[PDB]
Amino acid sequence: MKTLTGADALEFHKKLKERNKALHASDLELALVHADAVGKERFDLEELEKICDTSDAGRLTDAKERNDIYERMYYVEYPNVMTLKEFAHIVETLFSWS
Amino acid sequence: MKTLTGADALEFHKKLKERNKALHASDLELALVHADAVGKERFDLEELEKICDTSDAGRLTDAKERNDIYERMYYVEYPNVMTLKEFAHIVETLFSWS
Amino acid sequence: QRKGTDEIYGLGSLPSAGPGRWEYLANPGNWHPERRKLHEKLLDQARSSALTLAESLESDGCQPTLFALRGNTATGKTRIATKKIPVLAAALKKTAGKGCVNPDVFKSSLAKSETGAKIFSSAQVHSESSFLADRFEGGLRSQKTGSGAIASIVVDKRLSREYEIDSYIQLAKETGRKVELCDIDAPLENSLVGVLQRKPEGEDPRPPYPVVSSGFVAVRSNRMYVIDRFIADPSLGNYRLFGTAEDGEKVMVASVIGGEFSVENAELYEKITSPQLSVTGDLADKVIDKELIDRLENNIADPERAAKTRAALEKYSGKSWSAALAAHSELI
Amino acid sequence: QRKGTDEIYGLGSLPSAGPGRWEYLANPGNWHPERRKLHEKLLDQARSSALTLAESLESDGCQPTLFALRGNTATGKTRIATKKIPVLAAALKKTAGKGCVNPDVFKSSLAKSETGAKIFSSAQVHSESSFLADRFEGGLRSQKTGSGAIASIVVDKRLSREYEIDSYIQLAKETGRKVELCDIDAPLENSLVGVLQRKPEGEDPRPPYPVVSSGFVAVRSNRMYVIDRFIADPSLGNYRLFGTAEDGEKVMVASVIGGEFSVENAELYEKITSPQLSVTGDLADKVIDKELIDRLENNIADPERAAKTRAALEKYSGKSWSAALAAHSELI
Repeated sequence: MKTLTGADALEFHKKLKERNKALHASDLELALVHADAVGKERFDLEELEKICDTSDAGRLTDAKERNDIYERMYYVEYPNVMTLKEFAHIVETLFSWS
Repeated sequence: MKTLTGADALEFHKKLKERNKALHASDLELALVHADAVGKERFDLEELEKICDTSDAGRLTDAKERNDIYERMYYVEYPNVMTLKEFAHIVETLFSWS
Repeated sequence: QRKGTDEIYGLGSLPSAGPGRWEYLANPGNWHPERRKLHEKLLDQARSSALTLAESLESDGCQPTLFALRGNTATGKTRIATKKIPVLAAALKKTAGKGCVNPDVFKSSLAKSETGAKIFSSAQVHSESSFLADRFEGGLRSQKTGSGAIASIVVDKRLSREYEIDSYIQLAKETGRKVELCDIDAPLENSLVGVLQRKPEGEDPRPPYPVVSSGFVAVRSNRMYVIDRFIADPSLGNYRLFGTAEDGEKVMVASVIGGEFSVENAELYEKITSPQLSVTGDLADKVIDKELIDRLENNIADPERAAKTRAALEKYSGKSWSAALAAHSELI
Repeated sequence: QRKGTDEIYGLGSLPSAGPGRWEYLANPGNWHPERRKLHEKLLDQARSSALTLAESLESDGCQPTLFALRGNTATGKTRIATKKIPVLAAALKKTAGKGCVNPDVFKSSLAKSETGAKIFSSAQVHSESSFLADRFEGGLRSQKTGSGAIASIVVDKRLSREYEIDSYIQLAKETGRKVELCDIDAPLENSLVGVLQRKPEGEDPRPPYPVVSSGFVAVRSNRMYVIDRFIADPSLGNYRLFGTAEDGEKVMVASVIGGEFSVENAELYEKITSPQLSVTGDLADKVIDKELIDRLENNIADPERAAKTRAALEKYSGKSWSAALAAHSELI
C-alpha cells in the first residue's frame, strides 16, 4: 500500500494512539466487571510479593509501573486465574525465561 | 460461562458501549487520514444523490442520519472506492436487495 | 437483465429518482391493469396468511404483539424463530411460513408473473416487492382479529438501523402492540456461505457481497442502541440476542426480559456488538480454496449441513467471496 | 528438575526472594570457586566476541551504536538482523553470531557445566545466565575499541516494557551511543509454532506458553511508546518496525529514520500496536489438529519452512498450544 508520510503519518499515529489507549482502558474495565461477577480474588500486590518475586532482578523499584504491570496482567491476561496464589506461579514462570 | 446479572450486567454494557463508541469514532478518523493520503474523492452527499437514490424509499428524510450513514460507509466500509461515482453503484446495489 | 418491473409495468411518465417515484407508484392506480390485479391477488393471499397467524397467536393467549426478527442475511434467523419463539412457531406451522412482513415473500410470484416460470431477476422485482410489503404492512397496522383485538404481526427484515427500529417501536406503541424482538447474529463468513448454499429454485434471497457485508456492519454497530430501548422501557416488550459459537450452535448472549437485563455470554457480547473493521481489511477478496473449505468444514459436525456447505463452496472454488456471491446472485 | 544453579552453586546463607538474592549473587565472591571460574571463562569468551563485533563495526565506519533488536520470542528477529542491518550482519559473520547481550547466550554452557552433556534445564540455569548477562553488559558500558572510541554493542532481548526501553536509552545517552532499533513482530501463533520448531539440541530458547503470550501482549502494548521516543528525539538514532504479512514475509510497517516518521503499511500498523485481547479469549486452549496444521501450512510457500513447521506441529498433534509448549519446553 501507499506510504503515509509527513502530516498524514503523524495524524494516523496520533489517532491510532487514542484508539489503542481506549482499548487499553476498556480491556481492564471489562475484565474487572467479569472478575467481580465470578468472584476472582481481588488483586493485592503485597500479598503476591510474599510468594514470588516481581522485581525483574530489582530493575523494577517503583510500585506505580509495578502494580500497574501485574494488576493489569492479572485481570486482562489471565481472566480464568481465580487467585493470587495461582498467579504467583505464573509470574515465577515468566521470570524463569528471557 | 457464568451469566452477568444485575449491576454487573449493567456496568459491562455501559463500559462496552464506551469501547465501541471509541472504536466507531476511531475507524472513521483513521479512514479519513488514509483517504486523504490516497486522494480519495471528498465525500459530498448532494453530488452522490444526483446519481443514486439514498432515501430508502423516502424513509430517510433527515440529512443528519443520512449524511452520517453514507459518509461513514464511504470512508470506513469502502476504503478502496476512490470516487462517488463508484460509490453510487454500491448504494444502488444495496437498495436492490432486502 | 436490467429494466425494473416498476419501470416495465408502471403507467406513463415515471418520476425518475427515488422519492417522487416512490410516491407515484405507491398509488395502485399508476400500474397497468393486469399488474394491478396481480398486486391485489398477492396482497389478498398475504393478508389471509397474516390473519391466520394472528388468530393462531391470539387463540394461544398472545396479547397484540409485533414480533420483530432482527439480523443479517443468512444468520439462521428462521431456525431461531422456530425453536425459540414456540407460540409463533405454532402459528407459522399453520401457514407454512407465510404471512410475515418482508418484501422477499412477494419476489418469486412477481418474478414468475403467473407465467409458469421465473423470467425476471430478484433485483428486477425488488422495488415492486418493496411497494407491496409497504402496502401489506399498512393494511396490517390497525388490522383486528375476530375478537376486535389488534392483530399480532411479524416483521422479518434486517432491521439494522436506528431509524427503522424507531419506526417499528412507534408503530407498536401507536397500535398497543408489545414488541417481541429476537436478534440473531452470525460471523460475516457464516452469512456468506449461508448465501451460497441458498438454491435459485428456493425462495430465500441470494444477494451480492456488498449487501451482506454492509448488512453485517449496520446490524452489529446499531445493536446496542436496540438493546438500550428495551433497557430504558420495560413495558416495550422483550429482547433476546442469539450469537454463534465456534461450532455453529446458536447461544443466548444478552437479554432484556420483563425489564431484567442480563448478559448470558459476555465474550460473545463484546464480539457481536462490533463490526471488527480495519482501515483496509478485505474479506471480499479472500479466495475460496481447499483450506478455506476445510477450515469451515472443521467447525461443522452435522453431516447434512457439512455436505451442503461443502458443495455450495466447491461450486465457486477459486473465486473470491465477492466474485462467488456476485455469480451466485446472478442466477435466476 | 527443580533447584536453580544459583541455589546449587551459591555459597552459604542465600537471601531468599528476589532483590537481596540479586545483590548477594551479583558479587562474584559468593559462588563456589569452580563456578566462579566458569563465570570468568564465559565472560572472557563473550567479551572477546563483543570486541570482535565492535572492531568490525567501527572499521566499517559505524559510529558508537547500541543496536537493539526488540520483539517477542521466535518472531524472526535473527533473520531481520541479518538481512536488514547489513553492517551488523557483516560483524556477526566474524563471530558466528556471538557477542550480543542476551542471557540465553550463556545457557548451553551453564547447563553443560563443562561436563560434556546438558544436565540442567534452561529454567535451572536462567537466573545465573541473567546475572552473567548483567555483568557482561556492565563491562561493555564503557568499553573502548583500539581507537579509544566507545564500542558498539548489540542488545538482543524482548525489550517489551517502557522501563527497559528507558534504561537502554539512558545507557546510550550516557555513553554517547546512537540507538539503532529494529522492532520485529509476528502474530502470536507464528511465535508459538516458531517455538515448537526450535530443537532441544539447538541453543534457541523453548519457553512455555505464558512467556510467549505475555511477551506478545507486552511488546505490542508498549510499541507506540518506543516509536514516540524516536519521533520526539531525532538525535537518538533510528527505529524500524517489521511486521508479518499473511504469507509469512516480513514487511516494513513504520519507521523513524533521520527524524523522519513514515507509515509504510498502515493496515499492519493498526494491527500490530494492539494485543487483540477479549474478556475471556483463549488461544492457550486451542488444540493442534489436522486443520490447524493445514491452516498454517496454507500460508507457507517455502518447502523447507513448510516441512519443518509441519513436523514440529505433528509431534504435538492433539495437544492444546499450552500443553504442546509446556511439553516442548520440558525437554533438555
